[PDB]
Amino acid sequence: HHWGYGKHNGPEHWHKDFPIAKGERQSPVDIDTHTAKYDPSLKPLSVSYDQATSLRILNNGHSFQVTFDDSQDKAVLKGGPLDGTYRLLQFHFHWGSLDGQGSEHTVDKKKYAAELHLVHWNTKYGDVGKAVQQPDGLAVLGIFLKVGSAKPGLQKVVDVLDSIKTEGKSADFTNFDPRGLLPESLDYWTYPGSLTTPPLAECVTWIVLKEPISVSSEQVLKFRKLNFNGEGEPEELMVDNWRPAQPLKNRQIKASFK
Ligand SMILES: [Zn+2]
Repeated sequence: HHWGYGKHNGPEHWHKDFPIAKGERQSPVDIDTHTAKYDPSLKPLSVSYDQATSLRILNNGHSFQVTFDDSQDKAVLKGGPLDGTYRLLQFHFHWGSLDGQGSEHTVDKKKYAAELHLVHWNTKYGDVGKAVQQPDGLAVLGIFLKVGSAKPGLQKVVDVLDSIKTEGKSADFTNFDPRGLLPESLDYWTYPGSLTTPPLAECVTWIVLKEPISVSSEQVLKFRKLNFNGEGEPEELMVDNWRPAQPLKNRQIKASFK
């Protein structure tokens, strides 16, 4: 039926409705750290999030997402491997049922407990709908989560999750500052890829940060209490909403760091 992460509608099925699932530049991938190429022509990332305006938090039945006002250049990503200015639209997470799985990207086959995606779109295309049709339309910042110490800047998000437990619930979520989710270092790997959910469009420049952030077990536990289902349907916990690594095919992963 409609796609998801279950036995009968999960990632191994998606190609029937979205044939680009078997394409040449699909995501995520395993990052082989010994095969990644240091590229000294890569610039530092510029993350300018001081003027970010968050709007809403929403359970969309496959993750939860925080949406931002992208009507002007408030929260932007520039530099790195990018040409031009990319506006922050939303962030969302992927996570597991257990601490040893949950990330989409892996590093030398290592899985992390979760993965944070900050999705940005190239302002030269005027709106995000147009941007997803272009090979350089989106830039997604990927950040790994490991279980350890708590991340204080994540707590405002975990404390509102009980109010968006089921599919289609949303809530006002203003004045959230996404800088509190970033690691110390902005060293990164980058490669051309795709959205990791349908429609799996091959429009993404991936920027995956080397340094994970730490979250506590109590914080990740709250993610795992969300539901895939709508209110009044049989309860199905929202866990393991990650798509496995795809073949690299004819691509090179570049590193910003030696
Ligand atoms: Zn994602």
